[PDB]
Amino acid sequence: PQSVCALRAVDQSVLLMKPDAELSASSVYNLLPEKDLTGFPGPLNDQDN
Amino acid sequence: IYVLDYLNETQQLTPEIKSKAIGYLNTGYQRQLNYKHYDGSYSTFGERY
Ligand SMILES: *[C@@H]1O[C@H](CO)[C@@H](O[C@@H]2O[C@H](CO)[C@@H](O[C@@H]3O[C@H](CO)[C@@H](O)[C@H](O)[C@@H]3O)[C@H](O)[C@H]2NC(C)=O)[C@H](O)[C@H]1NC(C)=O
Repeated sequence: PQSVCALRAVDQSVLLMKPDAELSASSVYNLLPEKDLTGFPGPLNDQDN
Repeated sequence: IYVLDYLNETQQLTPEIKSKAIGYLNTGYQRQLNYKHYDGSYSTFGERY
């Protein structure tokens, strides 16, 4: 209800001619750092007993 | 190196003997860096094993 928007309307002749650049929710998702956290990183090795 | 400070502190030295072992110093410093581990820990043989 209290939000702010980005509003594009284009002719689909430039754009049929060539696509836009990789826009979706997925784009945001795979733009992300460490989708998963699986395995520790490298520098840290372990804790022994 | 603890001697290097003895030459320095007791004031019996010269830049040459200074420079002489500086050449020694960086080597064994580096030669050691082939003997240690990727965890940062150090071994007697280490690498190639
Ligand atoms: C090993 O070598 C150094 C190199 O000269 C020996 O001289 C010491 O050098 C330090 C440099 O910081 C001297 O400190 C001085 O402090 C005064 C006052 O703040 C400042 O005006 C100078 O610019 C300088 O920074 C120091 O006095 C001098 N000897 C000492 C520590 O009594 C040093 O003797 C040897 N010791 C080491 C570095 O293991």
